[PDB]
Amino acid sequence: MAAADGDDSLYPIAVLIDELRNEDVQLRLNSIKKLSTIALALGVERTRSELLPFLTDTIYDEDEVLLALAEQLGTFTTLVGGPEYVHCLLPPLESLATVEETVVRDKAVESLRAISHEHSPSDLEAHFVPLVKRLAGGDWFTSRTSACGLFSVCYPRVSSAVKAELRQYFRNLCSDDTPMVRRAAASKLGEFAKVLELDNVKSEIIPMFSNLASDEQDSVRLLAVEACVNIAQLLPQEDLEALVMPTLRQAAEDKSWRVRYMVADKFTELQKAVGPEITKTDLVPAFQNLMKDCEAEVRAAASHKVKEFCENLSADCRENVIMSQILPCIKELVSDANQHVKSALASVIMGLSPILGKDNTIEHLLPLFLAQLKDECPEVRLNIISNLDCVNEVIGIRQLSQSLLPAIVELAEDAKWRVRLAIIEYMPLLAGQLGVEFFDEKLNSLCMAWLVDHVYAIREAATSNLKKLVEKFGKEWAHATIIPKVLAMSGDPNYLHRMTTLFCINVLSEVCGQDITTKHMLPTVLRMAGDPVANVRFNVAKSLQKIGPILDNSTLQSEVKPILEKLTQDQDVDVKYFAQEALTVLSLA
Amino acid sequence: TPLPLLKDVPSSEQPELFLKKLQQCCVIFDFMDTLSDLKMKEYKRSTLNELVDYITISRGCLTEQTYPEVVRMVSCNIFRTLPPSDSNEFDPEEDEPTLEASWPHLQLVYEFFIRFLESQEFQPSIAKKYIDQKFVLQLLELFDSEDPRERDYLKTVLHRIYGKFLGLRAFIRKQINNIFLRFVYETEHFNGVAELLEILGSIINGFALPLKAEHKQFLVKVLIPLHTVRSLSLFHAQLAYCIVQFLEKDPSLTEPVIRGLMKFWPKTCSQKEVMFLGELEEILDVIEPSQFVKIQEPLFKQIAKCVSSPHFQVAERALYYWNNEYIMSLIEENSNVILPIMFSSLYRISKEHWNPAIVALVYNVLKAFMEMNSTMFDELTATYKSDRQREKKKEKEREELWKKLEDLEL
Amino acid sequence: MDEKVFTKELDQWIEQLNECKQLSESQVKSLCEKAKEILTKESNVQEVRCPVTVCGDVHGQFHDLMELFRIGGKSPDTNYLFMGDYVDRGYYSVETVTLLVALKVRYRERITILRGNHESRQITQVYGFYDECLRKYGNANVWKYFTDLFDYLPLTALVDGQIFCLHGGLSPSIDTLDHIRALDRLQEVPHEGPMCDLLWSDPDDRGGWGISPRGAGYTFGQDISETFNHANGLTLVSRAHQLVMEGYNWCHDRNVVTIFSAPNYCYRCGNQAAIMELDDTLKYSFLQFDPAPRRGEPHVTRRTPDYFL
Ligand SMILES: [Mn+2]
Ligand SMILES: [Mn+2]
Repeated sequence: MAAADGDDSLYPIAVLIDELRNEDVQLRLNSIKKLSTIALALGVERTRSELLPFLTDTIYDEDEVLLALAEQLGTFTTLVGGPEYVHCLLPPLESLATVEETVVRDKAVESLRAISHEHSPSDLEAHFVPLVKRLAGGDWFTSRTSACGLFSVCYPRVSSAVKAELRQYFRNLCSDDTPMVRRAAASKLGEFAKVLELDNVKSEIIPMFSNLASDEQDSVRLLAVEACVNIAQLLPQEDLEALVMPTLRQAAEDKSWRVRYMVADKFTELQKAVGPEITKTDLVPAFQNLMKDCEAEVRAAASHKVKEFCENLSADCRENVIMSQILPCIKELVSDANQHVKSALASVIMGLSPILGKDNTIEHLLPLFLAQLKDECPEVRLNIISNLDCVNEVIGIRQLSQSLLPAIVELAEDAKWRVRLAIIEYMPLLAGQLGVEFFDEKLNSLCMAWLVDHVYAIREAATSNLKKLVEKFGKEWAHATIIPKVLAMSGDPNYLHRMTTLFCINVLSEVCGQDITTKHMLPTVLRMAGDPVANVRFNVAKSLQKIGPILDNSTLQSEVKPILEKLTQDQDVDVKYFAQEALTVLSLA
Repeated sequence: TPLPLLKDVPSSEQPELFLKKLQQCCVIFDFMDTLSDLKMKEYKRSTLNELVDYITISRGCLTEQTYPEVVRMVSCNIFRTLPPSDSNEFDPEEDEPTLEASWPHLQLVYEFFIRFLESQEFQPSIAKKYIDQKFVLQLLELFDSEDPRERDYLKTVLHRIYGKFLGLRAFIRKQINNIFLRFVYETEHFNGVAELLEILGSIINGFALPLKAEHKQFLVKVLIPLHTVRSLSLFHAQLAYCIVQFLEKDPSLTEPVIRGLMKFWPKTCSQKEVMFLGELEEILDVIEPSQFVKIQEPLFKQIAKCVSSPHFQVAERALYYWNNEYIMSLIEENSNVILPIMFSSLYRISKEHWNPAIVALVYNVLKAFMEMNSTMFDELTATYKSDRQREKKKEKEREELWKKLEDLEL
Repeated sequence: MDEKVFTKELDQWIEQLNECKQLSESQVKSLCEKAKEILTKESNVQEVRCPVTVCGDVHGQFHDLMELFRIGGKSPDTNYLFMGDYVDRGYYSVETVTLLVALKVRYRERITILRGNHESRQITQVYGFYDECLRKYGNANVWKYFTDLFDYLPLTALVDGQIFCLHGGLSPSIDTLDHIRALDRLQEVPHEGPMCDLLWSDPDDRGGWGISPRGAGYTFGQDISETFNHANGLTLVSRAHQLVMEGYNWCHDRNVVTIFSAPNYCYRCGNQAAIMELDDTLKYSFLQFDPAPRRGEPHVTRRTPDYFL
């Protein structure tokens, strides 16, 4: 039997409950994962009055089905009756918020934060808020560390009478005896302070934050200084010097390297969120100290922020600050012992070129760029080559050819192939800016030599570089310089270098034009169609398919069709497949 | 300040020279730089050799005025923030640990400390003012040291503090609980878990007959969830020792222990599963019959799944249970309850397992279930495929059911 | 018509696997079935014709295999010949072995995958490949499919009648290549005998047959290597199975060469990897390479506990 319209069904619920709390772990886990089709087959009435009280009282089994059920009930607002009945989901989830396993209570607090907005202020102050009080007052740490994440989702939509209750409750959660929940409180410090009124973020959030920032365990001090960014985003620049700054000054020169690393990693975030004048007064010596730190991780984190910090200084003093206080520490950092520090500094150092000025980067920055170019570590070398376009824009192209071009030509054949790849990827800019005469005399040899590199990735990069050089200089220059050597590679006794000819023809038919690709490149492919290696043969088929749309139909029918037909009758299967596919795509068979 | 030896000075200037020597030993040298201040490191090393051995025998040199100086000395030497580790995992049989390099001094300082608490003239009522809660908090923080020699010395030092000062015992245990809970449920990054478990193994060994509810909560809520972490191969023996000792003191606690080991049974780590089987053999070796029967049904369902696992290591470790005579005897007493749990599993692995060694072991286990409690075996092989039709029709019933549930939602 | 649509299916599978995205259980099952169909027609001594790139152990280091393809070239443009040890110890054994099997099925004559000591049920179960399949698939079906397919992998390979490629080393129960061709490899690797020794033996400075510290296989000296070479008409024995800090290592007076294609083995050893390119006329080239630059480190999340299944 069926219903008139009501979701209510005569479906036996026994055969449904005979799988949720029955069978092995996998079957009941799948039933809980699918606990939504059964809620639709039962109906809103029967789901609220016959399946939810079920799940409320069945404290059973391992944490996997518990996690699945929490995630499922996170989306059960409509299946129980809408915003009117969501309060029936709060009991089961509450039990899931006290579970020992972290993932279960985390999914539970996620589901609670999701359905928190589905309540009205009456339902919040009548069902959710008491649930928060119950969870944050439990005997075990799991309930408290899970309840620490319920304050921000129900604080703004409740009355002005439970505000002090919840505030002092969160304060009690901060002054907890176990560090486990103290860590979560320090984490949610900022998240709860952003939803608080200004009259409360400076009278009760600031003392709590300072207390957490001077705790016995650095493990919570690091989260305190992390939430400092969100906290200082609320107080005006007049109160900071009295409320946020005293904790920051001691956190900068703290005994533990972890909170110092957190200070250095969020240094520019603080710089922007707290103000520019005070950074001129306070944060510049702090940066000088962090870049001269005894720990190496802190030095690396500080060097990573050099560029974005220096370009975010005040506009008037910047030229004096970076030259008289920041640049000496940078000169010290290039000769560091730790390779991570040097690499992180080289990854951002060239960004200081437009801030300093052409003469300043020539006199003060170019020797350091050179030194990092001749560095022994490959990562710092790659990072310093990465940002060469910035330097080339600041200084002159002629000046770059005078100072840094020999180093680039040397790194063109570096031991590690990714440095060579960086040089190849910077080749088109250098060619376009230096001109075809200088390129043909100097840099053409490197671009043609990369085509027979041992690493295949370098050969692919050179293949693409050929097309880019054509896009820079012209298909006429391509026919004059590039095409002869590319076709000469067709006689290499190594099939790996022989397929590079086909790859070059493929990438060059897009830019050389129908005439050039018909009179110079097509004969080479059609001759290579009889190569002994099957790889070269199916690559000939693929290359013909690639270059097809560039020739006129007479050439496809007169010279390409017989070659593809003869390749379809080869002994290898892959060459036959590719020749037949080329015939089909080119619309020839 | 070049000071002479205590054997080259009279007895009147002996305590003030002893104190002055500890003041000099409060100077820390840089051992990461191998060539820096070579001669003065040798001076401090020799001076530390004078300080040790001197404090060993009853001699009255441990006056109250020396208590704060020796505490400040060892506090300046060992207390520090540990540097970051370039690794996130550790392999005992392959990966190698990073040493501290200041050991040529730290060892002597640690040796000085462990002998100062072990001194015959040591007075705890006076020393408790300086070995306070803030001191041990840093001391337990030092347990994350990557140097195993330092972890062994901190093991003995913490054991000595726990044994001498009874007023700190509650704080020590609570801090170890805090360390273990963070290690399990937050970040798994602690090198001193095995040493702390050895300390707790001695502490649990020295518990009272009226077992406090605090220690029962410690066993259920902390020791059992410690079985879940991946680095269980670094302290499985110590954790098993703590569990067995808890059951040797209170056999009634074997119910929450068993349920916990199967609530956290390894499903994606086979080596961890073999360790659980090895630990469970120890629990079953120190089990009582009245406590065995209380969990014999879900337990033997787990071993029924373990003997039926396609992993040859887990199958071997679970089938080797039938070689231990005591746990055999418990099977012989309750065969009519656990033989139907095992029967379908053994008969399936008598046909589907890939390892010929495993299919030979299950044959031997089946021969045991035939020699003992035959009627159970005969009326189970008679009701074999009859029950197999029952489970097969139950499966297709669930499948067509779920097909109809998906038909209704459409 | 079905062959073309399965070609599209295989190309889609390869494209998906090329970004460390595993296949479905049914996809893996069908791939393993047709891989069995292909490999059953291959001899224990697999006749491979040059040119080809010989690679050593990979050991589930998927991104390092991507780096290997960056070095030696992409298939099917570059012919490859792997010598076992695709799974275990690495973090992505499933993706690696699935990509290699899919490339073998799609390109039959382009690559040839051999059997290593880690393509056994026992070793995959002890070193964690079975556990990896358990995490990535939820059951032991995929592990069963792959271990059943492993029985079909050829034992050795013969490049141009001169290069003898195999995972382990020589065996005292083996004299000629016909003895290897006569074996029945369609079984789990035994604990001793010719099949077990060919996948577990190691070269050594110790002259004559010795006792292998691994437990299985033997240790052979240079005299045994040159005797086998002069008896079988081979100029070099290519092998893997052993770690090499240089990436490749000559031994027994250029009679044996070990090739290890797993850079920074187990992410700890800090070793270089290498591959051996053999041109159209057997001109050896050794390409060494470092581990691939791993991606950025995202915020570490709370991993799922091991009792979740
Ligand atoms: Mn091997
Ligand atoms: Mn290996």
